[PDB]
Amino acid sequence: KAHLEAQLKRALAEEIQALEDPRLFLLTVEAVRLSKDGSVLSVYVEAFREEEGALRALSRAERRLVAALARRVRMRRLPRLEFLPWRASPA
Repeated sequence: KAHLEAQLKRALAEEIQALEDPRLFLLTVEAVRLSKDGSVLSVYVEAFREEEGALRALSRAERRLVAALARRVRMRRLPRLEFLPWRASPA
């Protein structure tokens, strides 16, 4: 039932920017994977240009981002979130 990775992909995409960093621009969500126990999520973020602030700032802003997911999805237990470099998949 860890396909609500689909709901997190939908909702986390919109919450993006929140993130306003001119050196990285728009932060895109390429994919989301959620563990079988619905406890952890991995967010494969997509961007045109890497910037330090939008890398590490995503991890600093994780608690706030989870709070926004909570509100958007109305889950009892929001998965812990980690951000992974977009792609680096060919595009």
